[PDB]
Amino acid sequence: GRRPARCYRQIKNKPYPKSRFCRGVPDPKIRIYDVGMKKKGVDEFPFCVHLVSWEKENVSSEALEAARIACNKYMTKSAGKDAFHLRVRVHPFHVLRINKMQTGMRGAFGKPQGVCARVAIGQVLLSVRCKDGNANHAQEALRRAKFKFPGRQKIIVSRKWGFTKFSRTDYLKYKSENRIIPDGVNAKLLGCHGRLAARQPGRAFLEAV
Amino acid sequence: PAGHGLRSRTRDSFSRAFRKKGTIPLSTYLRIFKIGDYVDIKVNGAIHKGMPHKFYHGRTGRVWNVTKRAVGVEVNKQVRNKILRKRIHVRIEHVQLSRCTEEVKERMKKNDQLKAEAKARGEVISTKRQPVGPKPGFMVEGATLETVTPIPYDVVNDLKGGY
Amino acid sequence: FIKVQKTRAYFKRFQVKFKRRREGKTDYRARNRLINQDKNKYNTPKYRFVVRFTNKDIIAQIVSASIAGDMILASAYARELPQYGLKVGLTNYAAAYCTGLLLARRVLKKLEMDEEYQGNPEASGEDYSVEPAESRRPFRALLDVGLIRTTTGNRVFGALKGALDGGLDIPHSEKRFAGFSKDSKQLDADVHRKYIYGGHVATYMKTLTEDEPEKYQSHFSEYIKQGLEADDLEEMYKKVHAAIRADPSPKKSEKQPPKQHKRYNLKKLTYEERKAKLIERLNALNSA
Amino acid sequence: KKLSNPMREIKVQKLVLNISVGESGDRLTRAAKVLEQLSGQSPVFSKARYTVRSFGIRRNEKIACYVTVRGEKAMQLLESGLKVKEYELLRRNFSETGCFGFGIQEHIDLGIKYDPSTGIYGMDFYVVLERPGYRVARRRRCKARVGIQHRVTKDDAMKWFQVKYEGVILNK
Amino acid sequence: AKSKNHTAHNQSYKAHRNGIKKPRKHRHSSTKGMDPKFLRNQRYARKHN
RNA sequence: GCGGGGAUAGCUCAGUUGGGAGAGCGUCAGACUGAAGAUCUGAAGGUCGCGUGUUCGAUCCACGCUCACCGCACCA
RNA sequence: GGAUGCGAUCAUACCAGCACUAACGCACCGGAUCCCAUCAGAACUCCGAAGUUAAGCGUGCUUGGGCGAGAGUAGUACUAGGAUGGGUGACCCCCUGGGAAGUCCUCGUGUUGCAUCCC
RNA sequence: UCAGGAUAGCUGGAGCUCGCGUGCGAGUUCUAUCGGGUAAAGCCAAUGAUUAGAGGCAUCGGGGGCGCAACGCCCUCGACCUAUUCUCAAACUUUAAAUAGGUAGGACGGUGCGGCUGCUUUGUUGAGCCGCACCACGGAAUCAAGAGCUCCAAGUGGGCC
RNA sequence: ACAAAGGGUGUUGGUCGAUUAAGACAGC
RNA sequence: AGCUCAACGAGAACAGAAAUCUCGUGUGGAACAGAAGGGUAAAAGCUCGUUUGAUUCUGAUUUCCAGUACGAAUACGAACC
Ligand SMILES: [K+]
Ligand SMILES: [K+]
Ligand SMILES: [K+]
Ligand SMILES: [K+]
Ligand SMILES: [Mg+2]
Ligand SMILES: [Mg+2]
Ligand SMILES: [Mg+2]
Ligand SMILES: [Mg+2]
Ligand SMILES: [Mg+2]
Repeated sequence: GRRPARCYRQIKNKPYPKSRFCRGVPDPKIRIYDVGMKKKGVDEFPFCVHLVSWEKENVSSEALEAARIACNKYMTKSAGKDAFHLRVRVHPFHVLRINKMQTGMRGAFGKPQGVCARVAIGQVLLSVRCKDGNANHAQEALRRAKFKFPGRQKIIVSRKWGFTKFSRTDYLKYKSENRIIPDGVNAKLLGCHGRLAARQPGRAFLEAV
Repeated sequence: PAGHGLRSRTRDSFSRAFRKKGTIPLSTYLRIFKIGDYVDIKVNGAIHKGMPHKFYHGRTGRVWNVTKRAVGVEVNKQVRNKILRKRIHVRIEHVQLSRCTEEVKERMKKNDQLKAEAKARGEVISTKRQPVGPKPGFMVEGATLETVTPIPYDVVNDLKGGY
Repeated sequence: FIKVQKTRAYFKRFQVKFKRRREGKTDYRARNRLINQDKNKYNTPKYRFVVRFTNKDIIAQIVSASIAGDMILASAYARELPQYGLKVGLTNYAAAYCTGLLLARRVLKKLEMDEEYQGNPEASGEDYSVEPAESRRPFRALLDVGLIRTTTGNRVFGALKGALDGGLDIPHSEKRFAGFSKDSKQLDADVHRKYIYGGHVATYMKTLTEDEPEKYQSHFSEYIKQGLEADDLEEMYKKVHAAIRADPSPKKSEKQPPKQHKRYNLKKLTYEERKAKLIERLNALNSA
Repeated sequence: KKLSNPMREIKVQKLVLNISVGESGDRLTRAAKVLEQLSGQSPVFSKARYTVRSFGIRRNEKIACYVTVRGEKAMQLLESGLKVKEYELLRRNFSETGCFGFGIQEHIDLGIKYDPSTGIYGMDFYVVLERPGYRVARRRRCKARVGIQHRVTKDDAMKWFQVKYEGVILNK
Repeated sequence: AKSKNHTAHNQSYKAHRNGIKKPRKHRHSSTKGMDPKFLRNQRYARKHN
C-alpha cells in the first residue's frame, strides 16, 4: 500500500504544500503534537531534553506518529502520566507524489501519495520537559523514539528552563527580580516600555535587562 | 506573440514599491529633457501608456528626440554577434535623468585648471587619476594587546540562542 | 469583545497620502494637468491665475511651478481694496472682479506691457478677450479654481472677468459668467454688468429695507456705518476701478519687523527633562 | 476653556423618517404620500441592495422610502412622535454617537385621518444631535474630524432629552 | 522518434567568434523618426542661414 | 490499481433552491364483524457510514478516510 | 516666533488619548432676494459680520502604536572560485573572496521655497 | 514541416580602406552611477497553512448543581477578545544577498561672441543648427600577433559527456 | 565499477561522573 | 462634475443571521466583462450631464524577429470633432 520510506528519504524537489493548486491530499498520520501534562505551569518542569536531527532528509508523518506514541508510552510507564510534557516540534507539510503504474513515462506527474516533513541538520524533532528527577527516563524515552526515525539523531540536554527561551540561571534571576510573568508554558519578560499606567505596582522598571 | 505576451513575467518588474503607490509626485512632470542627456529607464506600473518593453527596464540610454509627452531613447541591445542601437519612445513617467556622468564635467574643469597652472609655472603634468596604490610605511604606537585563541567546542551552542 | 481595527499590522501597511491631500487643500489630478508642460517646450513655464475665497478675503495671484516650490509673479488681495476705496463687500462678485482687475494691472505693470495692453476701462458685461498686438502676444495664464464648485455666476468667474478686462489672455468660455441662461445658451450682458457693479446686492438691500428694516440694519450694518446706499454702489465701484487703473503698483509696508520675536508656543522638552519626569512618575507608581 | 460656551449648545441637526416595506407599488406610493403630507417635502425611495428570497425582495426594487427634515418642521415632528411615545424612551435607544430614535406603529397617531384605502403604516424616527462646528466634517475643502470632547455623547444626548422634553428614560 | 527540443549551448561561443561588434557611431546621426515639426523648422533655418 | 454511483427505522427506498425526518413491509394495540378474512386507525422503530470544515442553521454543500456494487486495458 | 495662499519632499510628516495659544489671520458662525442646489440652504452656491475661540488649523506631553536611524543578530544564514578534500551516502571541513534578514536594545517624531500679514 | 528544404548563425576564398602605438579596439579590472526579487530570511508584518496553553467577556451555545420559572446564582467544555506560542509556502511576502546585467570616464571637448528659423515664448524667451576667437599633456589600470568595410560560396541544422 | 540501520567486554586514543591509605573492587 | 467601496461597532415598529434608515471607524480587506498577475480612492470604482477620438491621411517605432510578414501596442505629424 505504501512505498518504503527509502524512496522519499532524500529532499530532492521544491516544497509541495497542500494548496489550491495541489488538491486531494490525504491527511497526515499525526494530528496530536502535545501529550502529557501540556497544561502544567512553566515553573514546574525546568528540565528539557531534545531529540535533534543530524541529517537533511524527509521524515514521514507515520514515522512522527510512531515516535510520539512510543515516547509517550514509555514516559507514562516510567515516570507516570503526570510527570512530563512531550512536544513534537516538526509538522509534515510537504506532499509526496506517486506515479501509479498512460503507458510509460508519458504524463508522469504523480498524484499525492502522502505527507512528510523537511528536516534540516540540527533541527529539533522532539522535546520533553519534566522535573530533574525524570531526566534519565526522558533520555531513555528519546533513545527509544530514535529507532522510529530514519537517518541520524542526537539527544541534547537543553540549558533552557522547560520550553522557555531563557537559560535556567537567567530565568531564576529574572523571577527573583520579579520580571517574569507566567503565560501557560511560556514566560513573558518585563521590559521598560509601553504605557506606564499599564504596569502594576513594582512591575515598572526604569531600564531593561 | 509566439508563446509570450508583451508583459509576460512582469509580476515583480512592473509592480510599484511597497507603500509607494497612488498619485505621482509633480517632480516627475517638472523635469527637463534635452537631446544627448543620459536617462535611466524605470517603468512606473501605474502609467500604462508609453510603456517600454520589459527588456529596456533597468537600462540606461541617451535621448535622441523630445515630444510633447515622451522622449526618444536609444538603448544598446545584444542580438547574437552584434549590438543594435534600438530607438524607442518612452513617456517621461517611465524615465529618470541618469547620474552616470555627473562628475565628468567637474573633472574636466579641474583638469583644465591644473593644466593651465602647470603651463603658467612652466611644468608638464598628467591630470589622469590613478587607481588606489600601495601605501607607504608608517609607525604604529604600541598599545595593549588582546590575545585571540580558538574557542573550545560546545555542542550546546550550535543552535542560534542555544538548544 | 470587539476586535481592534487600528491594529499594528494596519498601521504597518498604511500608506499616507500627500500632505496637501490629507489637509484637503490641493487636488493633485487638477494640479498635474494644470502644470504639466510639453517637454519639447523645455523650461517654458505655465502661469496659472490662482483665485481663492476665504470667509472674509479674496486671494488672487499668478504662480509658476518649480521643483523647490511654486513662485508668485504677482499677487492681489481684497484687503488692499480699501486703499482704492472699497471698504465693504470684500467677498462678493464685485470685489472678485476688482481683485482680478488689480492683479491683471499689477502683473502687466511688472511685465511692462500695461501700455501695450489696456483692456477696456469700462466694465461691460459682454464676453471680452484682449486683442493681440503686433509687438508681442498678450500675457497668458490658466485659471485655477481649486476645490470650489464651478457653478454659473461664481465669484471665481467674476474675478476671471475682472482679469480679462484688465487685459490678460485667460482661456475661457462664457457659459459660467453671471447672467448666463441655462434655458437659452446666451449670455445676458445686462445681468452680467449688474453683477459686476454689484446691483444684485443693491436689489437685495432695497428689498430688505422695504420688507424688514430691522433685518436690513442687521444684515448691512457695515454698509450703513460707511454710509453707502444701494444707488451709490455702482458709482463707488466705478471709482474703485478708476483708482485701480490709475495706480496698480503694490504698496510696500512701512512697518519695521521686531528685533526679537516672542515665543507663545510650548517648546519641545529636552531628553534630560523627559527622563526626569519619567523617573518621577515611575517612582510615584512604584511607591504604592 | 469651559463648557458654558454658547458654541457647545446641543441642537437637533436632522430628523429622518423611514418606512421600509418589502413590497413595491401601490403600498409604497401610499407610504410616500403619507411621508410627503407629514413632512412637507418629497420623500426619496430606497432600493434593495441584495436579493433575499425569504423577504420576497429583488435587487433594485424600491423596497423603502424615507425623508429628512430639518428645523422647526423636524422639531414639531419629533414633538409629535414623543407625544405618541408618551415621552418614554429606552436607555438602549440612544447610540454612542449622540444620536437616538424610536418607532411608531400607527401614523394616524401623528395627526393623519385614517383612510382604509391607504391602510395603516408604521414609521421609524431617528434624531441626530450635533453641536455647532460639525461642518468641519461635512464641508468639501479641509475636511476634518470633530473634536472628541466637542462630539455629542450618549450621556449628553440623554441629558438633553431629559432636560428639554422632561422625558423619562427606562432601563428594562 | 523524439529529438531534442531546444538549447543555447555553443551559441555564446558562436557569437564571440567574430563579435560582439559595436557599430561605429558617426558624428551625425539620422534624423528619421524625430519630431516632424522640429525637423521642418530646422530645414527652414538651414535654408535661410 | 484506477473511473463512476451508493451508505437513512428490524428490512426495502424518497428527500433537499440547504430551516420537514418521510413512505411501503415487519411488531403491538384499537376500530369494524354474529365470529373471522380483508380493510382502516394509532404507537414504537433514525450516531441519515466515520472524522473534519463552510453556514445563523448541514442528511443535504466541500475535504479526508471506512464498507459493499458496476466499468476497466490494441498490433506483435 | 508664527499664521494664511500656493507648494516641494510625501509618516521623523500617520493614528489614539490628554493640555495650551497674545495679535493679524484662518475658522466656526447669521440668512436664502438674487446666481446656484438638493428629499433635505446638511452639502454646494450667493449675500453678510451678531456672537465664539467650543470645534477646526497650530503647538506641547504619553516609560503609547506606527514610522526613520543606529547597535546587535553576525562574519551567523547564504554565496562566486579550488581541491586525485572527508564521507557508503546524506551532507560537510578547509583554501582565495563577497556577505544578509526577524527577535532584543538605544535614539528621534519633520525639513523646507515664493508671496501677504501679525508679533 | 519532424530521416527533407530554405533562412540567420558558425567557415573558406577574394580582397579593399586605412595604421605602426599618437591605437574609433577588449568574453578583464578600477572609479562613479542605475535596475533586480533568486539564495537566505519572515509570519512576534499582508495573503494562505498550522500546534499549544494563559488571562478576561456575553439579555444571544452544549451541560452539571442549587431552582416551578427568573434578563436568578456557582462551575465544565465550546465559541469570542487580549498578550503569548510550535511548525510552514514553486504559482505568499515587509526585508533582502553572492554571482551576473546596463551606462559613463574628452580631440565627435569646453568657453566667449555673432548669425538663421516658417518651431517655441508675454518677452531675439527658449530649442536646434551655423560662422569667428582662444584653450584643450591626450584625461583610470592592463593589453592591443592592428582596426574597419564589402562580395561569392561550402558544410552544418540527429548530437553526446 | 556499491553497501546501510543496528551491534562487539577486539584493540587504540579522548569527554563527563563515582569510590579510595580515617584503607577503592572480588575471595576468604 | 459629484461621491466612496467591502467590512465592522453602536442605534431605529413589524425586522430576526439576512429588507430600509442614522452616526462612527474603515489603505481598498470592494469594484473595474472574462483566466491570472499587475494597476487605480476628491479614481481607473458608483451616480449623473454632454457626446461618438470605436473618425480621415499616410509614414516612424516596440513586441515576434531572419531584426521578414501578420496580430497587438506606443510617440509624433497633417485635418475634422
Ligand atoms: K534513527
Ligand atoms: K526576512
Ligand atoms: K502569516
Ligand atoms: K542549411
Ligand atoms: Mg481650539
Ligand atoms: Mg513608540
Ligand atoms: Mg541542405
Ligand atoms: Mg540571472
Ligand atoms: Mg472624476
